[PDB]
Amino acid sequence: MFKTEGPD
Amino acid sequence: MFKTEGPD
Amino acid sequence: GAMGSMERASLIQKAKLAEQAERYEDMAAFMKGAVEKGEELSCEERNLLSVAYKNVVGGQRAAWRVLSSIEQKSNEEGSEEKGPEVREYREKVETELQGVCDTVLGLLDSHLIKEAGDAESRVFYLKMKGDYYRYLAEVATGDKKRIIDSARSAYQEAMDISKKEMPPTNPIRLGLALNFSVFHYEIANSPEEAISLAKTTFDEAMADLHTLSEDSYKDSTLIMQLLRDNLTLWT
Amino acid sequence: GAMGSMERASLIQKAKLAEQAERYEDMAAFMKGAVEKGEELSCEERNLLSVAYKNVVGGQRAAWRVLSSIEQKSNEEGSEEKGPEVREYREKVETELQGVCDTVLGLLDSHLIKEAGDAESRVFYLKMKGDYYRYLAEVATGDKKRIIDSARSAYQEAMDISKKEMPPTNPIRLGLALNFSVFHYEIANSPEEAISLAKTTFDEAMADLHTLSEDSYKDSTLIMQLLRDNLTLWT
Ligand SMILES: Cc1cn(-c2cccc3cc(C(=N)N)sc23)nc1N
Ligand SMILES: Cc1cn(-c2cccc3cc(C(=N)N)sc23)nc1N
Ligand SMILES: [Cl-]
Ligand SMILES: [Cl-]
Ligand SMILES: [Mg+2]
Ligand SMILES: [Mg+2]
Ligand SMILES: [Mg+2]
Ligand SMILES: [Mg+2]
Repeated sequence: MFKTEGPD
Repeated sequence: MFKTEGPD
Repeated sequence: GAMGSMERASLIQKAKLAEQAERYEDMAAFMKGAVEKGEELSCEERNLLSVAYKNVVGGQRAAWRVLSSIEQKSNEEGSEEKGPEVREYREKVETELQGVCDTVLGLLDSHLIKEAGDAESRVFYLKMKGDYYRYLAEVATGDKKRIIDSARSAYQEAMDISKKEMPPTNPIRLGLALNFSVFHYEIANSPEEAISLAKTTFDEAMADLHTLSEDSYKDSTLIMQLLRDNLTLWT
Repeated sequence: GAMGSMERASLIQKAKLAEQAERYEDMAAFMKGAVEKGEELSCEERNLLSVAYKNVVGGQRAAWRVLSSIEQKSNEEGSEEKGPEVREYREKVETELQGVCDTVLGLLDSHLIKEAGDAESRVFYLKMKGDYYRYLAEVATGDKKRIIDSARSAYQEAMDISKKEMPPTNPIRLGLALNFSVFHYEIANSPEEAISLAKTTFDEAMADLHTLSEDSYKDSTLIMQLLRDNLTLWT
């Protein structure tokens, strides 16, 4: 999973 | 919390 | 029972999938459905039941403690009244927790315990009964006394059977003793009983390690370390 | 709406308590109730709404991926047929995930977006619409194309507003660009567009850091590091 905004 | 058996 | 139309074997398979997915509410519902089929549970199935509900009630206990702490602070000398919301929401979580404990105790009483004749199943289920009354006791106030005695009675019957029927290193026996000792310390306000039980349990298991395989040794020593962890906090 | 009888202010207070207790399903239900009061949301309240549903759908996405992986393995050349249970349970989780995304999209469409006139609220809500269509796209197969274009359209409208109305270091603008870039890479199969957007976003924010306070600097550089993390995986 690539980084996205906010939690987790 | 003292240690008890199993998960968590 | 929403799981009445699913095969027992399918419920068990889905419980294992839910565990892998960390979907513990689903896992618990699948295992409840399996129990309600009316057949006894195997060793693996007993452990699936316990793991599922332990995770569910664990989240509820952690949430309840957070809210109870906030509630207390809001009642200290010098706090700004923040209205009924903290108490209301703590009560909501508390009620959901009590409902889960009541569900588990219901399964044990209808009819896991009465059909459990082997020591490994009977001790396992009586330990569970002690544990879920203990979780109820953690949030109770007045009939707290009656809940505490229900926990004590379940744990004591489990202890009596385990001492007669299981070796001191049996992991069920060891986890029962760990939990009963924490009961004594945290719930019954008997820290000396808690320390005595933990020490005697640890010393008798140490003396029985020599009989175990490499696999069994690893399983017993794991719980022994928890007894030791507690004794270090307590003495 | 089960929260119709609770005061708006009480729902917000309980949402904050639920966050502290890590009760994100409760938090989401409280914030949904607050939205359904019909008033616009403040900046803090928008963030409570987003945090709650991000955590809920996050657990569902993680579970779905676990089950979809198990499902695939059970279909490889050489696998033992394990019956319908894995597919059935993946479908169950998938349906619950789709229901949450549909709930969020419903709130955005009734009536958060249409009442959002300020750039900071309108971009925030359009980003959310892009995100929840993206989560739908992750599990879709055939009308996947229509879902993907709905995500793209929401993200693009948010991008157009953000570029006209916000500085390059605005954290909403930066998080929108991060997520749209991941959309391009993972969902739209446009890795070159994803890399271009991430690079251009990072470079323009770098050149605007000099205008920020210590507090704002920390907020912008946090998301910039996520853009950089992705670019390192992608190039
Ligand atoms: C006969 C038998 C027993 N166990 C277990 C013993 C102890 C713990 C434990 C936890 C499990 C899980 N988290 N799924 S299974 C299982 N497993 C078996 N096959
Ligand atoms: C005006 C305003 C904005 N924020 C926020 C900005 C960004 C993230 C964030 C997360 C929150 C939470 N997890 N509760 S709040 C909050 N907070 C405010 N008071
Ligand atoms: Cl409440
Ligand atoms: Cl299912
Ligand atoms: Mg109560
Ligand atoms: Mg003494
Ligand atoms: Mg489906
Ligand atoms: Mg190229």
